[PDB]
Amino acid sequence: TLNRKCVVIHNGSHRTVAGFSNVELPQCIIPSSYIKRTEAEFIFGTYNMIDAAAEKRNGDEVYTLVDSQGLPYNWDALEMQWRYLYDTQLKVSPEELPLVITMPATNGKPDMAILERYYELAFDKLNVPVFQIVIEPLAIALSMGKSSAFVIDIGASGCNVTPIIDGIVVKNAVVRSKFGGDFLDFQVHERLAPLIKEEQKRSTDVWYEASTWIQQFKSTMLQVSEKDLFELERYYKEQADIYAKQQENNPLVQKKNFLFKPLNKTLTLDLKECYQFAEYLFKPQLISDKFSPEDGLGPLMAKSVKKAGASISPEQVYSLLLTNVIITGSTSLIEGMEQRIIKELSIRFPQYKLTTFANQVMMDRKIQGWLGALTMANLPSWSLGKWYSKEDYETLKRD
Amino acid sequence: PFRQDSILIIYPRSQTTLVQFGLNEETFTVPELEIPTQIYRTTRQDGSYTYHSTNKDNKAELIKPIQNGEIIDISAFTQFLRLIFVSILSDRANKNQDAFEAELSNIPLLLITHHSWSQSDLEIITQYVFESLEINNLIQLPASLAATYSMISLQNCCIIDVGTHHTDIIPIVDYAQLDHLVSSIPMGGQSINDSLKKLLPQWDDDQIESLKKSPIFEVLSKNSDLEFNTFWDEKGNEIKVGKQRFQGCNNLIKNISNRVGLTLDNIDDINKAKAVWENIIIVGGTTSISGFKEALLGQLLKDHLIIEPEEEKSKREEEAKSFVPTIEYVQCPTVIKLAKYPDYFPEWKKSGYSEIIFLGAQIVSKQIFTHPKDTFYITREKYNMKGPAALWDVQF
Amino acid sequence: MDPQTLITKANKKESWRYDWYQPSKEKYPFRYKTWLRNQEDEEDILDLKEFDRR
Amino acid sequence: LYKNHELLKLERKKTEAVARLKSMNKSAINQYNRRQDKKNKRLKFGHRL
Repeated sequence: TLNRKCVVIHNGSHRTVAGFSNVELPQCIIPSSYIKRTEAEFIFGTYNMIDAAAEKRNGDEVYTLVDSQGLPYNWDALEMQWRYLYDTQLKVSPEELPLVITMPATNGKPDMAILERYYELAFDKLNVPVFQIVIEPLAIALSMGKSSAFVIDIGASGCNVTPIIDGIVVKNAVVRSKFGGDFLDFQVHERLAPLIKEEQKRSTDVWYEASTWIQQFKSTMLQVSEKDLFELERYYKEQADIYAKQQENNPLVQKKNFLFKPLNKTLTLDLKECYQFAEYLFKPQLISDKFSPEDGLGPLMAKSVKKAGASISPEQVYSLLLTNVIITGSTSLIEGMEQRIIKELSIRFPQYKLTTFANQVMMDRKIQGWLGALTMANLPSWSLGKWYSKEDYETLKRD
Repeated sequence: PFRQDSILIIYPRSQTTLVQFGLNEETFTVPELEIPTQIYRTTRQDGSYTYHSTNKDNKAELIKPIQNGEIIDISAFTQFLRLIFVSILSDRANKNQDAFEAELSNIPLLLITHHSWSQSDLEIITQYVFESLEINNLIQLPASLAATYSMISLQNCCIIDVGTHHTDIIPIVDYAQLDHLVSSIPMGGQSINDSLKKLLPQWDDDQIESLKKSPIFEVLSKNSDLEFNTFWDEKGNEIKVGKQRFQGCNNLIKNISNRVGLTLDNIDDINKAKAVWENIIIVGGTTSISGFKEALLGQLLKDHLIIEPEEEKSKREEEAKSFVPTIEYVQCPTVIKLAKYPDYFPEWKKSGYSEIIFLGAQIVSKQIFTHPKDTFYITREKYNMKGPAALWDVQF
Repeated sequence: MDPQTLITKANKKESWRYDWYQPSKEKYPFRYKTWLRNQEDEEDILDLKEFDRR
Repeated sequence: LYKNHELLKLERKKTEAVARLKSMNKSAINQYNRRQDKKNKRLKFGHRL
């Protein structure tokens, strides 16, 4: 292998992952947001922010670095974050080592403008020697031994569906849902509000709650039902009637208990109410009358495959993609999720056999994007990736 | 390979450095060498630096290389290792004179590291050990792992290492230190001192430090029976004290606990998490304060245990007056425990386990160095091939 | 005895430096620090016992 | 001749990708097996202690 050690940085819209290419896990996972506390001042890091957030001090406000595109939109802040990472976590001059960072799949447009802002940050400001940009869905797929794959990423910003054929990304078939993890935070909060008393500028408390009890609730209460929930209900009812009538147990009546710490208070949901939260990802027409069933994850996956079949047979691409389905993302770890994504895919494409792949290790999908970039950085040849040097920048600067 | 006479363990910390050369073979002994962690740095006109054990003719400056556990001066730190290492060679070379053919012929080194050390620092140290000290075999063992290996080898646990000015919190899952969860709070033993100064204004520092180190200072959660009790100055002066001797540990205990909670809550595999919460390991000088560990446990329970809120439970029991099943929660921890100490290291039992990290290293080094497999340390072979980078092919 | 010679007589051979390196395919336009192997051409003592516990 | 020559040209890079992709897949699979190995040797050392 090569005589080098890279810094690997992944700026997700929710989490930021950083570490060196020579070890199996990242040195740090910190929030892709910061507190601006006021003479201004910028707080980064999971415990630093949760401490400051709990202080409940006026003028403290949380801002974000990554928009819903998965792309950085506040570049002055991003530099401060990178400085923070290099200074306090990796503890190395940014000038020494090659850098590997991620971008999300796009349709192609915002690409050049981003690349430029990265030149300015990597070169003008940090003095990085050289960097590679890997495309998240692509790296994750490669890290998994796959050159062609339908990559279904369910993160905080929403679902990102990306067909990848023979190492190439099909941009026009790239699809980004708007409903994911962060959406789930909103719904858990709005729904539980009356039991916990509670029912931008108030960003600090929203954030702190999202990062504390709401995060635990998601990891322990929510489940995704295997089949359209409204149907599951009608069925379980229809069956329940017969057990009852017959003599003279509906699974949705099981209760689940969550200790809510801030008030030392038990919150009990029935299994249906637990299934209900993720149902919105699949049938978002159930919150507002302003969402079409087509904004739901099932129709969306289908849409993106069909748009893959338009290249540039279809019942071949369909077959390729569907035998290499990759399910990934923090939110994809919610119990029942893989199976519903599968059921939802299988019924839009009955003629085909689906085979899906997913990291089964809890940690590794939360940071599978970073894991992907890592396996790119450990590729044995410098010729395997585009490596931008200070040169490239100079030459772009000409007219 | 290898002679047990020859195994050298060094455990450097901000104030002092525990050292041992040779393992006893019968049972493990608590390290007897404790060298203050500092070196003198004379500056020689023309720019360069020289390093001595004493202020040479009052010409040298006093460098303290490790602060808050972090290496702040990597050059003085390596010079300090050499100073220790050389001293050991001289000592043994006198006493026995055939030493260079026996005890000093192949010296493997185990260096206990701290979570905060750079990769850059770890590589430089590796280079120093192979190039300057001309040693041939090196393990760099993280402090956290030494801890878990001493504690009857725990796959999942949490280390709470209470220093003087800071406390490290370090979760271990599947025998791996979880770097992204690791952290320290800027708070430790001195906090007790500080709490006490506020409670006893007319005392001074040495008086307060003496109380903390006395038989009558404990954390509560027979001495506790007496309103007042007595203890003796560093200088033999008798001092009486009231309820203050059961105070001063609280602010620290609460701070550590809040941190432990946020940390373990970010372990993603709940099945791992349950295990960690059931193997809390507390280490460091402070922890030898009577009552301290149990008090810290008590607080983790009070703050974090998942269990039915008492009022809720009291209603349900009234209702049933007209047997109550246990409410099951989806969260962890429903059980919190301190990891069980091994009781079969007699010398260690005698002296307490505040420094048990070192026993971790005595065990690992014997394992590793008295068995052929070279999987967990850097050898000359390896150094010759990859250099300091060799280090990353034997991480645990 | 001379500390340096004590170091020399115990435990019985390359050396590495941490420096700029410029990979090739000829040479890529960029640099980066790494641990390179060198070519052919590239104080005191303390008394333990004070520090022994007693 | 023109068409055949340009097609062989396209394939020189068709084969190029066939390789690039073949070798990346190789590294990726090797890296994954190395993870698993480290994880195993670790768990094995622990369980021996």
